Amino acid sequence: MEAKAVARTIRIAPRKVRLVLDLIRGKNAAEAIAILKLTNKASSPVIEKVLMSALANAEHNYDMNTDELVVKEAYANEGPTLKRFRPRAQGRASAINKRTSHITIVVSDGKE
Amino acid sequence: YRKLGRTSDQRKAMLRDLATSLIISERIETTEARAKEVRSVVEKLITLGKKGDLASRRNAAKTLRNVEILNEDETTQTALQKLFGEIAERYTERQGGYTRILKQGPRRGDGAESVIIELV
Amino acid sequence: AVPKRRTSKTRKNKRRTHFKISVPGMTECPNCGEYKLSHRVCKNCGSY
Amino acid sequence: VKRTYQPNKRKHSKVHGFRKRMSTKNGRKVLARRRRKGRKVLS
RNA sequence: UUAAGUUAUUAAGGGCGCACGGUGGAUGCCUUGGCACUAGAAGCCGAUGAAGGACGUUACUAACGACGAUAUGCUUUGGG
RNA sequence: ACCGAUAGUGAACAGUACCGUGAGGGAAAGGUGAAAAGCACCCCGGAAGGGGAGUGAAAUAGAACCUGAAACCGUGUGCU
RNA sequence: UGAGUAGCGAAAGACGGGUGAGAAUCCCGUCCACCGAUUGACUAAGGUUUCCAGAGGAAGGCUCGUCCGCUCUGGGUUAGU
RNA sequence: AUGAUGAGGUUAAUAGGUUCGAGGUGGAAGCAUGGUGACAUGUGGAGCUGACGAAUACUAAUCGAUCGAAGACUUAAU
Ligand SMILES: [Mg+2]
Ligand SMILES: [Mg+2]
Ligand SMILES: [Mg+2]
Ligand SMILES: [Mg+2]
Ligand SMILES: [Mg+2]
Ligand SMILES: [Mg+2]
Ligand SMILES: [Mg+2]
Ligand SMILES: [Mg+2]
Ligand SMILES: [Mg+2]
Ligand SMILES: [Mg+2]
Ligand SMILES: [Mg+2]
Ligand SMILES: [Mg+2]
Ligand SMILES: [Mg+2]
Ligand SMILES: [Mg+2]
Ligand SMILES: [Mg+2]
Ligand SMILES: [Mg+2]
Ligand SMILES: [Mg+2]
Ligand SMILES: [Mg+2]
Ligand SMILES: [Mg+2]
Ligand SMILES: [Mg+2]
Ligand SMILES: [Mg+2]
Ligand SMILES: [Mg+2]
Ligand SMILES: [Mg+2]
Ligand SMILES: [Mg+2]
Ligand SMILES: [Mg+2]
Ligand SMILES: [Mg+2]
Ligand SMILES: [Mg+2]
Ligand SMILES: [Mg+2]
Ligand SMILES: [Mg+2]
Ligand SMILES: [Mg+2]
Ligand SMILES: [Mg+2]
Ligand SMILES: [Mg+2]
Repeated sequence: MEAKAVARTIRIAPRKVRLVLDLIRGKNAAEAIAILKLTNKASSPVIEKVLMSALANAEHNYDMNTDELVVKEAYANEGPTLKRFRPRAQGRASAINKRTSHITIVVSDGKE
Repeated sequence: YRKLGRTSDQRKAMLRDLATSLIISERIETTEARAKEVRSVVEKLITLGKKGDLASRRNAAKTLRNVEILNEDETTQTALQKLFGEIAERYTERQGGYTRILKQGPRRGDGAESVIIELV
Repeated sequence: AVPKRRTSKTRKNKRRTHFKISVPGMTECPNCGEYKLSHRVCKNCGSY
Repeated sequence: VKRTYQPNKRKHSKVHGFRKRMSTKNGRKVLARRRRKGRKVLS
């Protein structure tokens, strides 16, 4: 079948998380863990914590074989932003966006 | 040679503080580019130890700091005596080398390539 | 000094076609463990 | 560079504050206008 | 086999259409609050210390209401 | 034959947050469900979040809780 | 949108050990460096709990954060001169 | 600038070190002697030396992984 796991309101901005997220889609799960431990972006241990959760759902809730699974989907949606300010010069301020993300990966065994 | 992002007087001080603690502890952990430079400094300092006369004892004291080692069995020796006492014994047959560099991954706060340099 | 027109969605997306990232080296720890980085030392989850 | 509003505790209570408003007729007018808006702090 | 000629195949990325999601809070439905008026009473208290406020009061207490060292209320007469 | 939350009182939750030395100026912010029955228990995780299970007529009704448009951000794809 | 662009607010750090899911950035130690008619020590205005202990890591901190002038709980100012 | 370019990757002199040189500086430390002493002389063209030259596997360039063709049709000579 398919299993999934999402992580909602992650403080990293969505453009920054989609870079590392493009390396792992379409690949099987053993390679995808090895990639996320060796890229030094800040997003990498957050995605890797999510992919662990989706593998554990397939073993427990659905009784799949974890040795042969592939990543079907991996994507990141926007969450709500936090609006801050920063004082610039001559009494003027500027706006700063603290972005958030919802991360979703699904995993499957390719059969019906 | 490299500049290491420091001024001329700061680079000299950082490079002989770094070479002293490699004599004390015999393997330390630092960045890649700093370990490439202390490679040649500490091996020119073992060459002074293998000669062993007074005039090179005076010349190695230009570089090392004044650090006491709490040696085992409650004895205590300086860092200069430990260079002419033990390291000069182990490398009396070898003709260079004396050090090696082993790479590791980046640190978290930077992308700085960590490196262990050891004394062989 | 300031942009005269906005940039459309296509021209923005054609610009960041090289704004990518590459896969790392990924050798193996042959003695015991998972994959390590090439020319590095398999310290954790590794024996090489 | 020195700014305006160098604060002082005696002076603020003496050009403003309750007893100074009560001592004139026009000071009593401003207490009546702030009771009519329902302003929480008077003087 | 050689010459001359014609025509294919790629999509790093982009465009159109379709499907599925997210953010965001329009629209619809609603009302706890308001606006304008009618009829009938009544219009302004105070040195016997006012209007308006400050401090406090609940077993556990931050704000609002009520109350005042008899303090999150007391007595009596009638309802229930 | 007045308004229905950008309306109608500035104010449906305030002359308060806030600004000003001061007179003074002055906001924003409504809606789970019939009933709280408001997710026992298991699994990943340091937690936050989530997948199952269960309540319920309905949980893409889970408290940032009716309906959920558009801008905008993404993932797949048929023709190019 | 500009755009992963400008900027991240004068200055010298290095190593070891520890704690922790996690450490350039927290604690301990050694060396090094800066001020020193002052980056030292007192007292006034002014501000009003920012003081101390223990616990914490959503927001704040121009990075990180196991830390904090931040959050929670509880404590603390004593005069005949 | 980055990237590209070029020299090399153990069947190896790519870099570092070690040894020997070039060139630069100009007579080390210690000891002895003379001098009241400041100092001078000898040991000794000494000692020190970044980038330059040659030799030497002492240290490190490990193990590995990825991409990459399978000669279309028509006609005329052969
Ligand atoms: Mg964060
Ligand atoms: Mg200013
Ligand atoms: Mg100087
Ligand atoms: Mg793109
Ligand atoms: Mg593509
Ligand atoms: Mg009357
Ligand atoms: Mg009764
Ligand atoms: Mg209104
Ligand atoms: Mg509405
Ligand atoms: Mg004020
Ligand atoms: Mg309003
Ligand atoms: Mg939970
Ligand atoms: Mg629905
Ligand atoms: Mg919403
Ligand atoms: Mg309804
Ligand atoms: Mg809704
Ligand atoms: Mg860039
Ligand atoms: Mg530009
Ligand atoms: Mg630029
Ligand atoms: Mg910059
Ligand atoms: Mg700074
Ligand atoms: Mg440390
Ligand atoms: Mg310290
Ligand atoms: Mg000084
Ligand atoms: Mg001070
Ligand atoms: Mg005071
Ligand atoms: Mg404190
Ligand atoms: Mg503490
Ligand atoms: Mg934090
Ligand atoms: Mg932060
Ligand atoms: Mg902890
Ligand atoms: Mg505090």
